[PDB]
Amino acid sequence: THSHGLFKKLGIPGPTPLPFLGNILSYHKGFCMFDMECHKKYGKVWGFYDGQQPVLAITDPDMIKTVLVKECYSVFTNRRPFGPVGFMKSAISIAEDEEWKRLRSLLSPTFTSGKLKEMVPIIAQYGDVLVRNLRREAETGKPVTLKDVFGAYSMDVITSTSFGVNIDSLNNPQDPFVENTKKLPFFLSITVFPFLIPILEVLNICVFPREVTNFLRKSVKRMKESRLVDFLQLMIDSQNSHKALSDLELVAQSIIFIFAGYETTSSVLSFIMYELATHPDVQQKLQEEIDAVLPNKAPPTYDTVLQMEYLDMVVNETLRLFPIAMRLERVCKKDVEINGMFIPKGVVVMIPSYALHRDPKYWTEPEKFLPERFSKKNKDNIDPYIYTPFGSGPRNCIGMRFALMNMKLALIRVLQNFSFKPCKETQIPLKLSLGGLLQPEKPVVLKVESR
Ligand code: HEM
Ligand SMILES: CC(C)(C)OC(=O)N[C@H](CN[C@H](Cc1ccccc1)C(=O)NCc1cccnc1)Cc1ccccc1
Repeated sequence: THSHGLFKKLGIPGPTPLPFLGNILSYHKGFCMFDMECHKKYGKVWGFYDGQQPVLAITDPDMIKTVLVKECYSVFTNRRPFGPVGFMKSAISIAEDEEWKRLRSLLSPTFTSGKLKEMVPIIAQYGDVLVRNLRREAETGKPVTLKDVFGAYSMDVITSTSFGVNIDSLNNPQDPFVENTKKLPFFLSITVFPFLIPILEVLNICVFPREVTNFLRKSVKRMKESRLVDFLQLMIDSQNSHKALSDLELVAQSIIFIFAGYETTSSVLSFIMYELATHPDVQQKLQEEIDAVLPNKAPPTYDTVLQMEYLDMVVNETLRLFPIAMRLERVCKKDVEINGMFIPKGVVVMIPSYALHRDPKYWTEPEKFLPERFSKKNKDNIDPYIYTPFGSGPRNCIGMRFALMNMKLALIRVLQNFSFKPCKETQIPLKLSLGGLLQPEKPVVLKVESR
């Protein structure tokens, strides 16, 4: 401090920072709107200050491939530290440098195409629970709240795919497991006072409600010492060139997988049905493709799901409009030059996916939901360093292939059985949380009718 001079020195444009806040007052309309403005105001690069912390935004595809891929192990290894985390410092999304490189290795074979193929029968069963739970609301010509029935499904898939537990969390009861995973303004006060993190690190306040973490540390070792197909097993099978996964490190990845697979898989299926509700020709065209591949509502399989090319298109286009990570970020750990531009040590480099996904300069009619931009005809003209819903490089979304599968096995089973109609209480056009998450302002609600 006052570091507020640093992009004025390097000759890089940007909104002027108020002392101690940087430009965080500019986050009132949301991260996403701030980015699209600074994109149009300033060009290919710009910078702003979260409190005292310099963030340099980059939009050049080569410069992005340099950062995410070429210069990753060397310069851009870690993301921006947030806290207090406590024992979750050992989670993979959060660890740094060699403790991350190690965790990546030990957890990479779990996410293989081969491992995921053996998960398909387990992920199939809870699509059925999803249909009956949906039917009891479809036979009752009353509108349905999507994040609930999709959250109950998203939840049903995680506990089973990561620990073996088997519930119908929607109805089936206060089963000992549904409630600690329930408790999945403070995170703004970190940005002006990041010097208060180590304060909170010595005070063992956990952003993870300390209790939940106490429930699963013991619940993991209950399962650990009972058995002695799922994530906890493929992890336990690994700890039998790197020191092996400890017992609290394993609990912490189990947690990272529960966070990951829950409100992401749930919120995306929301955004996709909304798109499918308010665009009923795409709904029918997909319903057709599903019935040609799986006649008579034939149960989907691994291979049949990678077969549906329109299903992939609807998914990708929905994610282009709703890249639920909004931004990608890496901390620059050395003085470096990349594609002819100096970036000093400590800067946080940021890629505004949601800006790029909705940039007219690459996307014709970007606000329109148009799945044909991913036709095998047109899918080739898409710069993979513009469309980046799962990141890129060695730090990208490790769960990429599984989420895509899990979400697609949800849609197939549901669009075989129901058609989805707008209700008078549907928010149209849907509006994004002015807040800090990519979710709908008003929850997505729609009419469900049985085919
Ligand atoms: C629609 C679903 C999902 C989307 C869009 C998504 C997206 C992302 C993105 C953008 C990143 C950051 C990539 C980067 O930093 O360049 C990420 C990281 C990560 N994701 Fe996903 N994710 C999804 C679901 C999941 C699921 C189901 C898991 C299951 C375990 C998962 C596990 C992770 C982990 C562990 C990381 C941190 C990677 C690391 O630090 O090495 N994600 N995800
Ligand atoms: C803005 C601040 C700093 C306050 O929120 C974050 O801490 N960040 C987000 C979520 N963090 C979680 C871990 C987490 C989340 C909330 C509370 C406590 C612990 C993560 O790592 N979940 C794996 C996962 C997530 C989403 C897609 N796929 C996999 C978003 C994010 C983006 C990219 C990678 C990781 C996380």
